[PDB]
Amino acid sequence: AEIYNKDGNKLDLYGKIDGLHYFSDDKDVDGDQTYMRLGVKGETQINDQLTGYGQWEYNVQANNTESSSDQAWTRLAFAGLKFGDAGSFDYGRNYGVVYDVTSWTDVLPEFGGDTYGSDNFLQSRANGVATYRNSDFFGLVDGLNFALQYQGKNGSVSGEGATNNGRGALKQNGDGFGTSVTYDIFDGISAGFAYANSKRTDDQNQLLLGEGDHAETYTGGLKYDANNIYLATQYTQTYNATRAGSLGFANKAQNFEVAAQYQFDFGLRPSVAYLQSKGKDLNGYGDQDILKYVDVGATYYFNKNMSTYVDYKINLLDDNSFTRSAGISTDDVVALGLVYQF
Amino acid sequence: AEIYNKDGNKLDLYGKIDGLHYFSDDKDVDGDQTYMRLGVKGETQINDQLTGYGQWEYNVQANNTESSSDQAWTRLAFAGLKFGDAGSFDYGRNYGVVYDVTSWTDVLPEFGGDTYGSDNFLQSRANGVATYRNSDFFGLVDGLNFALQYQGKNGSVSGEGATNNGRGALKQNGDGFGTSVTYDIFDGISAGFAYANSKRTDDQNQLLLGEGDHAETYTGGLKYDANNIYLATQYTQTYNATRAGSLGFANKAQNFEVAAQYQFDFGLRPSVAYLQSKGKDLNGYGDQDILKYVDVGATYYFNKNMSTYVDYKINLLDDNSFTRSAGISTDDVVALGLVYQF
Amino acid sequence: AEIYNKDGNKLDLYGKIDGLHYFSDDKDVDGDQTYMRLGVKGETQINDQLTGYGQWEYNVQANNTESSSDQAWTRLAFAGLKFGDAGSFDYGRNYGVVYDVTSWTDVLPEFGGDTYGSDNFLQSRANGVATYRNSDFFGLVDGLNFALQYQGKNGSVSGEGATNNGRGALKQNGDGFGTSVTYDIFDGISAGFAYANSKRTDDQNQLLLGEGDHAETYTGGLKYDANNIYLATQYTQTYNATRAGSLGFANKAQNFEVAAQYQFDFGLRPSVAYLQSKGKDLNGYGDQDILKYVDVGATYYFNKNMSTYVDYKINLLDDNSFTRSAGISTDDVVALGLVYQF
Ligand SMILES: CCCCCCCCCCCC
Ligand SMILES: CCCCCCCCCCCC
Ligand SMILES: CCCCCCCCCCCC
Ligand SMILES: CCCCCCCCCCCC
Ligand SMILES: CCCCCCCCCCCC
Ligand SMILES: CCCCCCCCCCCC
Ligand SMILES: CCCCCCCCCCCC
Ligand SMILES: CCCCCCCCCCCC
Repeated sequence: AEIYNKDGNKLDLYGKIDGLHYFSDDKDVDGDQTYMRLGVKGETQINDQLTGYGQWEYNVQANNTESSSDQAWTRLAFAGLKFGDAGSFDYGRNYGVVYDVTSWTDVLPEFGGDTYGSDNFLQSRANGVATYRNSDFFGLVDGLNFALQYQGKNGSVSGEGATNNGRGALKQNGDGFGTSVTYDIFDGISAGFAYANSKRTDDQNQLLLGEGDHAETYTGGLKYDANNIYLATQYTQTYNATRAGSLGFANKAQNFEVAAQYQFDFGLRPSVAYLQSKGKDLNGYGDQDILKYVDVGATYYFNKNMSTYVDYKINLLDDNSFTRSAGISTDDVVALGLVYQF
Repeated sequence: AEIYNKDGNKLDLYGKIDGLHYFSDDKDVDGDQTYMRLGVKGETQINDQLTGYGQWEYNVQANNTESSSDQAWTRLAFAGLKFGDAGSFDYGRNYGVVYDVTSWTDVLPEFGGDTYGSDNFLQSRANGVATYRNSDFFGLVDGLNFALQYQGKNGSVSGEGATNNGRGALKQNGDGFGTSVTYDIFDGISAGFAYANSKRTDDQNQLLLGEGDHAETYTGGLKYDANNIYLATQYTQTYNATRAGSLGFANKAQNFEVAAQYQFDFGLRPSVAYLQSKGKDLNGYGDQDILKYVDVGATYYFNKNMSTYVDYKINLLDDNSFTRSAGISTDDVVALGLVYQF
Repeated sequence: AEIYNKDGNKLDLYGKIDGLHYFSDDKDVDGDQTYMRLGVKGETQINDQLTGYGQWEYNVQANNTESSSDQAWTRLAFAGLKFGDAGSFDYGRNYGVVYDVTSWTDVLPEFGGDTYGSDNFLQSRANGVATYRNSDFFGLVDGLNFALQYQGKNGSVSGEGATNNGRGALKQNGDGFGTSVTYDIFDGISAGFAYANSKRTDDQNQLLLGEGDHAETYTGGLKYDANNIYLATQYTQTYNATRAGSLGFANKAQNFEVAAQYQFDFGLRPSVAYLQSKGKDLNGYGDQDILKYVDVGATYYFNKNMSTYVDYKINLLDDNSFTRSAGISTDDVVALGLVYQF
């Protein structure tokens, strides 16, 4: 909601209040899930070419008691400059360039978008990331955009890995970089490829699974969007990058996602999708499946401010020594929600 | 404060900044008490009959250091639909229907409203609560309203009680339901009754006091409001529902509250009230008093945005083995405050 | 940004999003430093003479993971009344009157302002502080202002020191008071003096260094501001008030700060400053330096909403047994930032 516009400067106070409930045999996901988001977006005019911006986004959980702890966190926070034609530059806590392509399939009612995690190198939201983007290849080629980003090291809490912003091994990282490229081929058809590479840290190599100096990703995608039809698919291959439960990293893995949906003029929007993550050579566990399920659900829009939804996750995983040790869930889940947004 | 209204949608950013100070011989309540609340309220027009809404409210303490922890929590968070005549429906973190009646006496300057607590079954604010309300009995009877709500189970943090939203025994609960009914008899005279009942959990029965399968409440109230006079009283009887300090639950107890106040045209609003909670059969402690005091204070309004107040709690409890073991306070308290609200 | 003004009441929603990065050999300060501030300011008209106000300010860090803890805190929170001529009165979490003078030198791009800390008696931000201020000596003398404040005791977490708002020894305090006086001599020349005195607590005297019943400060300052020139200096002498690393308090110490800067009409604002804190009689460590460095940097303004900066701290301290035991840093630091504010 735009709440201020005057003298070259403008503001946006936005967010949502989601009433969620989960139904599952898995006791650590079953129950109330209500939460809420709050955010701010700014834009200031400097010249006829230069223009500054900034954005912050917060997540506040509302399913526990008034005495509970660690209930809220920050998802995004950054500042940048926009140069009209030559592109844009920003820095802070933001999305890794890999998401530029993998977001094409992150469009389910509740689930989905989980063959990666956050603070997982440059695959999703991350700390201290400098980003440069260019739009229609300067004004020349239409619909051809690309980006280049660098991320500094986020070490341990003490010892030598250490950096002021210390976290645990599964969320650490060394210096790295990545780039993406997308193109609008013709009518509602787009294609894209993105690559990333970064240094691993000492603590990471002293973990149960995974061994290497570098962490890498190669990802390509395709998408169709027109005439109330949405069709998208993504494929990505990783080397010492995707987490294997709580045990460590997969030496090599292959991820695949597919989504399809239709938009009825009267509000209903049914959806069907499928996804899986397969790991190879897991230090004595051989070849295992890390994630695998079929999702079926639908969402109803009252208007651009209110909606309801139902989502149904059908788990295809088999209970075994691996899933048990890694802490990976194998049960089904059903979500039901009511949400208001401004 | 309404900060946005345009195209069928409207917003409210509200709250307050309270400068509080407590004077007491009880060392764990004596001292600075400054805090602040922030909230948001929305409303979107859908049809000539349908209309969606949402509300969030946060509490942020300001009496400790910039390095202290667990200083802020969420009080309310929910979304609903309003059907014009047929009523309304909402879900999330909200008030239990019992408060529909007991709030009649929760009108003191600082103290009062404490024969119950929060996250105490359906007596005050609680997690994951679905609520349906109907206004003038459809349009037919004027001033006759009622409500019906259901609350899902909020288990332990692990083991089998467990649910994703795990908390400790004194704040757990099983599936339950409750209803309330209020009626405007004539000139500034209202009456109301509310009943609730819910399942208890394993962990709750392994506590020092209290034993049972169900937790129940029966509450009735009366109120007079007109000609600058305010008179209200509430009576409620519980079974395995009211907490007995930190030891467990009272097998049966009786709660009573009375408040009276006058509003001078020039701003001053003096107040006098009295309340007590009496417990029966406390597993070897017999019959004891759980709470008991007389309150006298007054508040001054500069306008609808600023005010000052003083409150004086006169504790009638006697120091003994019970109050000592349960952790119940027996000293007096004096509050003094300055508050600004928007 | 003023987002509401109507019917005698007005609101301000303000803040900033700062993209920061530190470069240092000191591993506990090196790395990402991104954070963000959010605040609210209100003002309500009561009479032709009376007028109420309120302010809150929050700090939210954005350089760690979505699972990290203790990432946000409250800096200010208070309410007051303004009496037109006779002055003003407010209470809550606010600045100590000593800052009225020492702020004259707290104007560096990133560093500086550190010969004191927060929750350090009445030298910076503190809990439960009642403040009275008077402007032009009632309307009589122009540019001559003064203030008088009292701060209640902030004890320990338990035992007898205890108060509801319990914190650790280095941040405790007893009852105290302080006053300041400033005067505008002539053209862009001001001078000021401020004094404070408060009782120490038991826990504070059982610390490794420092011994006394009272904590005191005597501070005087001078400033020149005109024709794009800024010149300021501050001197203050303490008795059992300035912290000596993590070991305790200095029995007596002397602090000195100097800053100088020039404002080019086209946006650039270079700056040079120097500061040091010298401690005397440190229970067997003799006379030591507690802080000492030279700072050189500059900031560029795109407009009243966007800016960039670089800051360079040149540490003059020598590595020794003292600095090592107290936990005092001896390396250099370089900051680089991009910031948007509203
Ligand atoms: C058997 C019908 C029961 C009807 C109960 C109506 C409750 C109205 C309460 C009015 C209190 C003054
Ligand atoms: C006009 C006064 C109406 C008060 C209603 C009292 C109802 C008492 C019900 C007792 C049920 C046990
Ligand atoms: C549904 C209406 C029930 C009316 C019961 C009135 C009981 C009043 C008791 C007041 C106790 C302080
Ligand atoms: C006009 C007030 C009528 C009060 C009626 C009271 C009915 C019995 C209430 C019993 C409460 C324990
Ligand atoms: C005219 C005032 C009527 C007040 C009624 C109080 C009812 C108290 C009920 C106590 C039941 C044990
Ligand atoms: C208007 C005030 C009504 C007061 C009714 C007295 C009820 C006393 C209840 C005592 C419960 C043990
Ligand atoms: C409604 C307020 C009445 C206050 C009367 C106080 C009487 C104190 C009696 C104490 C008995 C233990
Ligand atoms: C206006 C006078 C109201 C009197 C109400 C008396 C209630 C006293 C309660 C004492 C319980 C022991």
